Amino acid sequence: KAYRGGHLTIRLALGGCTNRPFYRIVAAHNKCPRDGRFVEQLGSYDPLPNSHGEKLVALNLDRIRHWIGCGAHLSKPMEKLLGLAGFFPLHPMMITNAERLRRKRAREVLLASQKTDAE
Amino acid sequence: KKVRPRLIAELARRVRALREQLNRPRDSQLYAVDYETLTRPFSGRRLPVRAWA
Amino acid sequence: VRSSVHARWIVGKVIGTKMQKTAKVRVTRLVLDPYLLKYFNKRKTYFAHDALQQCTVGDIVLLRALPVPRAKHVKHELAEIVFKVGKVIDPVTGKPCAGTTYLESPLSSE
Amino acid sequence: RKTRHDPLAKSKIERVNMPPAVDPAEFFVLMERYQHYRQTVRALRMEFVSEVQRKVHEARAGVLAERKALKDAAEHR
Amino acid sequence: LTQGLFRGLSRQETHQQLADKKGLHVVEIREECGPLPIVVASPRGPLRKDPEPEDEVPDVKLDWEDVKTAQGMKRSVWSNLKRAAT
Amino acid sequence: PMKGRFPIRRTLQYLSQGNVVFKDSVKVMTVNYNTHGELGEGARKFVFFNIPQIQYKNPWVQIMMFKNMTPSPFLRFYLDSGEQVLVDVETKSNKEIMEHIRKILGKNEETLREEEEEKKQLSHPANFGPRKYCLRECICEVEGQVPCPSLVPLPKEMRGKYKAALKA
Amino acid sequence: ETKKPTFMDEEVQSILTKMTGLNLQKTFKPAIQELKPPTYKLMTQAQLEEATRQAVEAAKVRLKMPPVLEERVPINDVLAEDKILEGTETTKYVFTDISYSIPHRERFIVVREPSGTLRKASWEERDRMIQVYFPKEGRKILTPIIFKEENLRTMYSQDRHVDVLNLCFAQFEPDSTEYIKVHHKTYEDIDKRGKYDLLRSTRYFGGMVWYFVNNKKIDGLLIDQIQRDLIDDATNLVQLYHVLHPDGQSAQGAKDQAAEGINLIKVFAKTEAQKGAYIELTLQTYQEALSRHSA
Amino acid sequence: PYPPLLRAMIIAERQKNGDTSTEEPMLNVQRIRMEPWDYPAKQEDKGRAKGTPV
Amino acid sequence: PISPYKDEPWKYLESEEYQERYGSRPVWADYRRNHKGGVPPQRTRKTCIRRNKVVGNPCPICRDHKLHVDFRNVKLLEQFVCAHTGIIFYAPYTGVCVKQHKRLTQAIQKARDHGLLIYHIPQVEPRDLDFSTSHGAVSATPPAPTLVSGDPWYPWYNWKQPPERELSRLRRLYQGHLQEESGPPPESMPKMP
RNA sequence: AUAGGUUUGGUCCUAGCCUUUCUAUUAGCUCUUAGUAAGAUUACACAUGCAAGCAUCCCCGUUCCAGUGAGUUCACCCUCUAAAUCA
Ligand code: FES
Ligand SMILES: [K+]
Ligand SMILES: [K+]
Ligand SMILES: [K+]
Ligand SMILES: [Mg+2]
Ligand SMILES: [Zn+2]
Repeated sequence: KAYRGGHLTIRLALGGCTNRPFYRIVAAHNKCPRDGRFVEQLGSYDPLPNSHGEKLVALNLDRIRHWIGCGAHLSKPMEKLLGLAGFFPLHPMMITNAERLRRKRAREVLLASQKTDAE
Repeated sequence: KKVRPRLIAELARRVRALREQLNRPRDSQLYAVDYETLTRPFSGRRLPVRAWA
Repeated sequence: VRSSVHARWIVGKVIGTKMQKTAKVRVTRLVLDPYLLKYFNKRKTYFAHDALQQCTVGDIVLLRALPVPRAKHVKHELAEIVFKVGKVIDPVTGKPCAGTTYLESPLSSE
Repeated sequence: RKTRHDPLAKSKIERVNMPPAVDPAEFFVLMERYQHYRQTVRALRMEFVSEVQRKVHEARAGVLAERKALKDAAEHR
Repeated sequence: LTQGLFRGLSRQETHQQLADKKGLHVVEIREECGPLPIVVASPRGPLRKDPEPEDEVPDVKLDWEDVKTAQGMKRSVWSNLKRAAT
Repeated sequence: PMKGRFPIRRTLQYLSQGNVVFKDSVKVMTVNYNTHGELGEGARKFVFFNIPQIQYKNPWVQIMMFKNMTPSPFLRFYLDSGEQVLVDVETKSNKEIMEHIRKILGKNEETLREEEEEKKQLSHPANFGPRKYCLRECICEVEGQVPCPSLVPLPKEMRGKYKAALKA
Repeated sequence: ETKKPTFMDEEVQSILTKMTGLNLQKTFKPAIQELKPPTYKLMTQAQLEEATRQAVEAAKVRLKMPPVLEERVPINDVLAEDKILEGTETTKYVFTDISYSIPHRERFIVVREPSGTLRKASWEERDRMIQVYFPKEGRKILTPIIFKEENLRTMYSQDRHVDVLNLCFAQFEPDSTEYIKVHHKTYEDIDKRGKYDLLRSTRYFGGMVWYFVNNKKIDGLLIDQIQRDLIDDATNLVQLYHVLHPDGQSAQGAKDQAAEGINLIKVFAKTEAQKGAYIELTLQTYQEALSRHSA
Repeated sequence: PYPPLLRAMIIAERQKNGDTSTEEPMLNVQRIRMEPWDYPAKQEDKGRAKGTPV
Repeated sequence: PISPYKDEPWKYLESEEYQERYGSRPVWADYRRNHKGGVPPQRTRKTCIRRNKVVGNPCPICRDHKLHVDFRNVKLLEQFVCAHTGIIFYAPYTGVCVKQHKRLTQAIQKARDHGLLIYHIPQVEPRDLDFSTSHGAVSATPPAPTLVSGDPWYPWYNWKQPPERELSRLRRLYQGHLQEESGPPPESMPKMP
């Protein structure tokens, strides 16, 4: 299906069953359906902790580099996975979200302390 | 394999392209704005709230 | 060197010479019958540009693809007449032959 | 999803999307992180492009590729 | 059927009869035993010293049904059905 | 039984036993053979037995055969460059002819091995997808990973039907 | 200066290869598997001897000894410590590079811990991940229960040692702690109960001999070899012991006495061999029987 | 610097090829000129609203 | 009924009663399914015992209550495996119901996992051609300068308080749509006491 | 297909029909729970609601996704070469 314009993107295609998500990392045309035609499969991502307490991520790093070198864009969740792997720098929004959580939890410790102290 | 010509598809295409050049809207039409409702009367679309001031 | 014509080199039998500077050539390929797994000839007609009009009906010719088609159906040119009808030169010995008999003995020129 | 020809909903006629409030400190810090992040990622992308372009050339006109071509031509002759 | 079955089974050539007629060893090759050559029969008389001529292409009559099955061309909903132990 | 003499020739097993895979230069192979004469027996056997094997391995090469046009049998190959390779086959056996053309115009065993290894890389063991293309369809098949809900019901806490009820 | 032979040295390989032996009937024992109708060939004696020779060649490939490797050192290398990510995620991420054409021991497998540390995966995690993505026939992601002590004793009680070793070779890597532990435990049961014939004509005999020689307990194997009229193997075993322990009482004894053939066993029996008395009696019995047959 | 993983993979290739060096691999970001987001774009390549009037 | 062998199921197969009933033939030797036609249904019945009530023609396992399908009753399990090939007979072969065939398959696998039932264990090749552990992937990578000094990998991970002039400029741009300014974040993640 | 029933007073041959196996819809009668997958007969006509916005104005997007199977060798390979992505 020849689309008007568009570009290749490395993104997460949702698989699995209800309440059991499983993602396949694929380089696909921007306009293609999420779970439809893709150019190449570049890995997988199990977001559910396994028996060993691990979230498994597969990354075909040789082919990910090839497709980025051919002009493929990246989805935000994919950029964040590459950051956690150490292949890219940490995405700014993971840093900011980590800081937002720190501030939230620091504010939570005040009310908790006041209750135990005042009462 | 010989595709049957579609002449009306080519006629309409040329007519449309021509009309788009002869009836093209002017800058004074496109980029007008109602300063009370803050909408472009050409399309009736509101401007973003951050451009209002 | 690049050509848009699919068949680059093909051998065929000249079957018609009624068009001007165009020889109609029948080309046969062996195609596998999927059920019987036996090879049967499949034939296709090719128009070949014959600038000098030297093709005779029945001669075997080698066609080379033209860079681009010169006419609606003329996609090849006469590269060589492999066997002239009734005037075959034995490629192995280079002597004129009539079927399976030498017209000039290969021993004439040693 | 709707097409350009489908009419707009009546309920949404008067919907005005108000933009979010801006935290000055977080806003400036976040703006710089985006600039630094995208500079590093654009440098990485450039390296990956050069690698892709080098491999294509190496297969087409590389020393090993051209050596094999001559060897094959010699063996044919 | 009965008369045909007894006619065929009675006229079968044992491995010993083959070795004696051919004057050659009958060597059994089993996939479960790898390349081990298992000699099932040897010629009781003298053993020929010339190897049996190996015909490049065997001029044997093949049953289409066998060939058709080996090529995965035979679909049958009735073949290889689960049945009681016989 | 199967029709014709030597029915083995009409089996996929026999047709895949040819060892002659022409180089990409070969475009047309012409076979000139005589139907009678003892000096042409090998060429006749080569046409009877081996042309099907050669064609099966080289589907895009045109093979054309000509009977009783010359006193002696010969092969001629037309290469894409325009070179013509004449191979005289008189007095040779059909096996010798098959071996001669493999040497001069056939891909060696190394070249074929490489092509087969390139095909191996097309199918990646780690890729998950339909059985036609991949070994496993879902990660749930891998032991240790959370199993498919169709086989093992997920814990009530991991199901969205109850993630909302507990919250509200 | 003077390097002691490694397991893969040509000299050691020749000695251990001969000590193993080649029983074609044991090497190609009929496997209990899905069967097909056997094929038959009419063969001359010359052709039969050529096929038997080819079976000997194939059997020697099947018996190629696995290389004995030293226990791998635990991997504990931290690539980075992004402390900002501490507390954001509750579960660790394992990232495996699944690029096809990479040797499995040169693949980068890293773990992002909940603390934010990006560390290289441990040997155990590495092996588990390579099985998940490059599944090998006969290997399981979760360790089979057969390797527990109680279950291995059952396998030994049934004289299924070669099976235990084939299971271990498929599951664990040669330098893994589990691999070396299971192999040694099997080697120690063979020694205690004198079951050295179980591993003969298998690729696991050399490893068993190598284990015994480097731990100085070649007594049981020597006795068995003599009792079975395998002096050539017994002498070679004593010789090899001397080469791997050159500065030893027996090695010096043989040097001092220039012992050869049966003498080497006597010299070793008295000096170093723990069961010196039993060896002499066993060797005595053999030499007496041999003298009779010579007559 | 290169990010954690990429750095480790570049250093491993050095050691594998035999090159023994302690220099740090680093990305040359001097070529990348990050312009502000409000830098005037090219008006020649920009489109125009269509004729449909309200 | 209550069989006395549930605790030691292997005993029944060595008792006199078993030898009188079965002898040396497998327990399923005499069973015959009742079905219409010459070709039987390709599945056996789901279960021979429904709500503690046995059907008319109980399968070989369900007709004898003393036969216990247990991973330890190796002699009973062996009867349901091919001695020459080692494959577990499919249920139509012996006539066991689907319920008992599933239990038999699980017990056979458990016995094989525990080493009680012998099965063909093949000799496999090594996973790796080379066993060297010298590559950086498995060795120790030289620590990066930032890791040695304890700094963040990139300087922009850390929060740097913006200058006051820039904050005032943002406060003019977003007049009337401003949040409370946020200072530097906590140095580490707090925790609920 | 491992086959079976059926021509005749009877036998043999040939032959069609049907039986036994496995699925999918619909109908009758009947039906406890959980998880999962799947789910108009009709390219017939459609009440009502919703399904495309975003954004300091310009542009961009609404040409996608989603739907259907009416029509029907435009789908694949090669040659050549636009638009598009690689700031
Ligand atoms: S198929 Fe894997 S979760 Fe259902
Ligand atoms: K009938
Ligand atoms: K916009
Ligand atoms: K249709
Ligand atoms: Mg362009
Ligand atoms: Zn039952």
